[PDB]
Amino acid sequence: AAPKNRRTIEVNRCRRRNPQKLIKVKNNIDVCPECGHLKQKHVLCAYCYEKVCKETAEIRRQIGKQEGGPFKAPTIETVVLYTGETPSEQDQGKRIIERDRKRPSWFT
Amino acid sequence: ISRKWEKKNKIVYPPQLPGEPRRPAEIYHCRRQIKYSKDKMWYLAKLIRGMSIDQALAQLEFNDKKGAKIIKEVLLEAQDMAVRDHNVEFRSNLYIAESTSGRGQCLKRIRYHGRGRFGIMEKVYCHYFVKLVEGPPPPPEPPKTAVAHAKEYIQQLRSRTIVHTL
Amino acid sequence: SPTELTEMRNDLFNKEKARQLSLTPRTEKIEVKHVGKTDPGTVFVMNKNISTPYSCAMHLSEWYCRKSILALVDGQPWDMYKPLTKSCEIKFLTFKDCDPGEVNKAYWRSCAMMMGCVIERAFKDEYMVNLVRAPEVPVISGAFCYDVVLDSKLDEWMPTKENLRSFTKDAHALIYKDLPFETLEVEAKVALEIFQHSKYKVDFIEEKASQNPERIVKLHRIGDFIDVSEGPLIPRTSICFQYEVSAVHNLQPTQPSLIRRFQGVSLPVHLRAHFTIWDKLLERSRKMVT
Amino acid sequence: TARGTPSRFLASVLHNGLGRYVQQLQRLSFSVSRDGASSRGAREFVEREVIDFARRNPGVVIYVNSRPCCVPRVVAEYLNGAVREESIHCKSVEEISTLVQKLADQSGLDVIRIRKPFHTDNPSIQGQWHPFTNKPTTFRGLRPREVQ
Amino acid sequence: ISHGRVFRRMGLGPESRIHLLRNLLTGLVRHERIEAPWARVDEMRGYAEKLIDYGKLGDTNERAMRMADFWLTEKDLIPKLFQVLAPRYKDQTGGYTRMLQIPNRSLDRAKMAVIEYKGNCLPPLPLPRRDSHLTLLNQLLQGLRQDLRQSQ
Amino acid sequence: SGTWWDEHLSEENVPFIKQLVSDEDKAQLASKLCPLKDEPWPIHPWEPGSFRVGLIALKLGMMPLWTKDGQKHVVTLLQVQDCHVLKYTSKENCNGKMATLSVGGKTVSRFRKATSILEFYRELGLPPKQTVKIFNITDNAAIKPGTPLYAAHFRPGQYVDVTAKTIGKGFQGVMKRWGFKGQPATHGQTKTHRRPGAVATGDIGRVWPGTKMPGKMGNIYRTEYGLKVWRINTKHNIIYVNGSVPGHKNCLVKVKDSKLPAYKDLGKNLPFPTYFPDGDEEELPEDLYDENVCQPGAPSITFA
RNA sequence: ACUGAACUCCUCACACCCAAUUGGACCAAUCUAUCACCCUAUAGAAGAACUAAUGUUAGUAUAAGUAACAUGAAAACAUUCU
Ligand SMILES: [Mg+2]
Ligand SMILES: [Mg+2]
Ligand SMILES: [Mg+2]
Ligand SMILES: [Mg+2]
Ligand SMILES: [Mg+2]
Ligand SMILES: [Mg+2]
Ligand SMILES: [Mg+2]
Ligand SMILES: [Mg+2]
Ligand SMILES: [Mg+2]
Ligand SMILES: [Mg+2]
Ligand SMILES: [Mg+2]
Ligand SMILES: [Mg+2]
Ligand SMILES: [Mg+2]
Ligand SMILES: [Mg+2]
Ligand SMILES: [Mg+2]
Ligand SMILES: [Mg+2]
Ligand SMILES: [Mg+2]
Ligand SMILES: [Mg+2]
Ligand SMILES: [Zn+2]
Repeated sequence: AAPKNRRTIEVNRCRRRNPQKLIKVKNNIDVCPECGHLKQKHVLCAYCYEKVCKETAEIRRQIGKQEGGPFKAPTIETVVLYTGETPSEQDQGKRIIERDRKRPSWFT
Repeated sequence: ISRKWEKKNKIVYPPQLPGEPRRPAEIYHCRRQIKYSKDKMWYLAKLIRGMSIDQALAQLEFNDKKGAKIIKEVLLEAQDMAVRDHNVEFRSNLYIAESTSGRGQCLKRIRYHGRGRFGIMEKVYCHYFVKLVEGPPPPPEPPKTAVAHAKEYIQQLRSRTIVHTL
Repeated sequence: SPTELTEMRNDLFNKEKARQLSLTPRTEKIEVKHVGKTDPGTVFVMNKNISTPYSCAMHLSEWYCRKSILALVDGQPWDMYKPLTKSCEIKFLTFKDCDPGEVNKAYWRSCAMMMGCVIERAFKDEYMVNLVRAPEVPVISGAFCYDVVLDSKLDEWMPTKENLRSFTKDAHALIYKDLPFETLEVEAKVALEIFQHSKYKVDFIEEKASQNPERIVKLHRIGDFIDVSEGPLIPRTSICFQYEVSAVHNLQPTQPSLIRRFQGVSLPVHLRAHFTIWDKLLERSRKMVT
Repeated sequence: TARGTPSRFLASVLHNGLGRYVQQLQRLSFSVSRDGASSRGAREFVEREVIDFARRNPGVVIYVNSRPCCVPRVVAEYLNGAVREESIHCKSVEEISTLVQKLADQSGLDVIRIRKPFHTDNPSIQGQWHPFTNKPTTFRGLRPREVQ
Repeated sequence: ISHGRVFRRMGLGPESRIHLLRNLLTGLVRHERIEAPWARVDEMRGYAEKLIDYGKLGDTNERAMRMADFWLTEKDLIPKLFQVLAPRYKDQTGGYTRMLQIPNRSLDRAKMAVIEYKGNCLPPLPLPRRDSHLTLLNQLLQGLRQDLRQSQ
Repeated sequence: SGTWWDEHLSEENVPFIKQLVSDEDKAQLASKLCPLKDEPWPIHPWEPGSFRVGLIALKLGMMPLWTKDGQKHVVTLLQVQDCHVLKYTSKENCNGKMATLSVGGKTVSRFRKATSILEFYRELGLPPKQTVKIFNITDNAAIKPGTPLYAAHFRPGQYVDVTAKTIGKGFQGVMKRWGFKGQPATHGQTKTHRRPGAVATGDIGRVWPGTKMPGKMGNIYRTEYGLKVWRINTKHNIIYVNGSVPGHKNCLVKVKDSKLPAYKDLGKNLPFPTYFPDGDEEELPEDLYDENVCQPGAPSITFA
């Protein structure tokens, strides 16, 4: 079917600008106590998560170097190590991954 | 094309006498030719329309719409220049005075329908405008009380005249 | 007469504040470094005896001002609205901090202050109200308390539940006004000019003057009411969201002079409890605390 | 049109007629040209009428300018401070004279719709009607269906 | 009408549904932590937990081997399942996987969840942490607890 | 900002608060198990024209039940859970011909309830109930608020009316909502198989109000009239009622005496104000049965 | 008895309510001759006036932010899987 008459600006302005079609204010925002950036509650801090994922990205890169080719996932557990630290007695008998930097504060 | 909004930052007022209220600082800023619909931009403009800078940046951060990051940029640019050039003491004590989107210049392409028929498609562009006023944001007008309704009704009855006499 | 007394004390407070303001040669730029976990190495170039931790906060964001309750200046608790003295390291303290020990202490100290404020102006002039002090009480204890001496006429007089609800709404009114807790640090003498009428405040001032190597004492003003405090307070009254004056208890060895310990419990706006949980907290504050 | 335009109530300046009548026209400013047909009609108005007109009403100050112009005009100023501009242009001496008379016998109040024709400051003598005029009175002022 | 419909329709049909979930599961086994759309993470999550229980049955179980064969596409992960993952979760009876909501995807604006098997080698996810016991409210509640225990 | 009850509680306090509020609901239920002992209202003997209070029951599920004639009757099971009297309103105040009794249902959490409602229940001294329904009663039927109610309130042979919200089928088409025939599947029939027909007559330039057309189906109150009560389990407070009852399982129904003309004056022998177990006049057995019902654990039925 | 028109009277004013058609009094703007000289005069000329042709060109609306369109998965982005 086809419109029988042009809708006026006022009619349209009532459609468009009612509270239903408006953007609602979010009330669940907070400050990330860790980094001090803004995070939504119920959601992980975007900054903090990026930080983790950049670290874990590099760890996965070192995993590839040592593994060296597809279909070579080991049958032991894994541990990650940084500059100036040694595997414990219980750490013995599992895969070691080395690093060229200091251990992060948040990663313990 | 007109570019009035830019020039608004070049207005110089003469120095105030010590016996005067401290004039709020005043920053006008915009972005032109945003590839986004002007009416779509309106909703985001309308949202931040009366809030403080930080509170607007907060609201804009978690907003999913495309233009939301664009407005965030404009606001941060405006805040930066406010402190640097417009002699604003604190960056936090700014609120959005007016937030407006205009139609920018548009192009026309063709859309190919069935049979031989076609239509004229428009690559939509728009501008965004903002104004920042130094100081705490204005407290919203309180909702009208029963006593206020009553008060004004009394006023209204008292305004009656005997009509079409001397 | 009390109505003239209150305004007299204000004029005296104001003139000392003006005196302390005037001895500052124009403005000296002090440097303050942010030693917080968040946004590190920020340096604020502040006015010497003008700028506050609040002013530093409001350089950063509204999130600081909204959720900053105390300051550490060289690792000492410091009022939000207290003007600085010298270059230092500054960090801000919130309620949801890991160790909010200092923050909790400051909160209760402030609530007790405003309870004393509302009690003073709750009774008619024919009766005598005498505020003595607010003792230091652990937050893990029932509630905050202020000790009061009333008139000999009201020796038999015990407050009813309706009277308690009356105080409740009265203190609530104070919160609604949203009054900043102005602070002033002075020598003992000028403070004695402020409080010479009540001996119960005279000796308390003398106590603070003696314990400190200098004669420095802290006076906290909430709009009009001046009171002697033992440490830093909360910035504004709005911080409180729930506030009920729970009970009044008579102390036992009070044959020479009766002591009435007013007790009430409060929670700040950031840490608000559900209806049921607050109710059980009121129950505990009804118990006499030592 | 009445809705489409503003309105006023009937008035005078400072209760004109009450004590003594005061002519409201205060100043007249005639702009004429030495040459050119537009000002021709006006030119001979200054030949004859201006002089005797000025004698007739000593209250009005008349200024004649005599400078080049394509349209001759007259600026009427009133006591209250209204300014009325009228382009005499190509008008005969007689119809210019009628204009200048029409200006001189009016006030500075604007010509819009004038609502009521009549204006009283004391409309009643006996007392304005109210619902308790011509309604009788009761014993002890008792309302209907009173208990006692 | 669809009350108590448990599984959510996903791919271009039930076969595809399984196939997507199997791919997700394969990834998670290998890498131990994976970002994917919130619905799909939630959907796959259950099958991930059920896989550890089959893994707990051991190499010797022929049924469990056939299951692992189907659900792991890499075939090198099957030893890892049985000799790494199953031994790791010996104590716990359940609750091997954790899921969290992270910021929405940039391109798509989709809800995104990270899922990880617990006790992995990787850097730990920023996790929601309840406020300290020293907070004003917690101290007042600890006060009430003291009252009740010391009353008797 | 919005705050729920857990926002600011440590891991140590959470279990403590949970157990504390659990204790208090148990304590509040414990207090009110002796209605007659606590100062009650006058108890009036039944006279014709009188109406008593009802109950709020949860629908557990459905079962078969057998009669001696050998016929199978399906029964629905209704469990009376934490049913209490809430408020009494006089005939004057309610602006009705009958006085009114408020009855509460399934016990629910305090943390998810409204401020004022929490206040109301505090004054009563009972934990918050999920549903509330109002019963129209005569003056004699008045019961002091706080008084618990039991399934033995009803007895076998009694007919009841049952109202609940029906099962919600959301936006439905005309065919499943109104049982419209629809159009054939073959022989042409282009894109019309389940469409409503002609809506209205052409002469009228509108559509009559209350016409049947596609819309939201179910999720509305409906009552089933004159359901016989076959059986009462006194221990679990189970009512067994004939046939089908509206709404899903684990929903709350309102059950009262039947309104139908046939059973107008049948309330003579039925425990008038309510059944009071604390009275100890006669201790009611584990189960109560109708005459016709075949007892579980009775010898196999012969038609001899 | 009263109410009740543009009829009639009243105070002023008077060319100032028919289609096609016919007669008449003026006049916007433009150019020319001569004036004028913050926008006019007297005449002579003329592509000399648009609320309407499914008019022709350009711009922007309505329908409408509607219909419609689009990228297999995970990841070290090496690779692998469906
Ligand atoms: Mg073609
Ligand atoms: Mg278009
Ligand atoms: Mg799909
Ligand atoms: Mg069919
Ligand atoms: Mg066809
Ligand atoms: Mg078909
Ligand atoms: Mg008439
Ligand atoms: Mg006539
Ligand atoms: Mg006539
Ligand atoms: Mg001409
Ligand atoms: Mg033409
Ligand atoms: Mg036109
Ligand atoms: Mg057409
Ligand atoms: Mg058309
Ligand atoms: Mg046209
Ligand atoms: Mg549009
Ligand atoms: Mg539409
Ligand atoms: Mg579509
Ligand atoms: Zn963070």
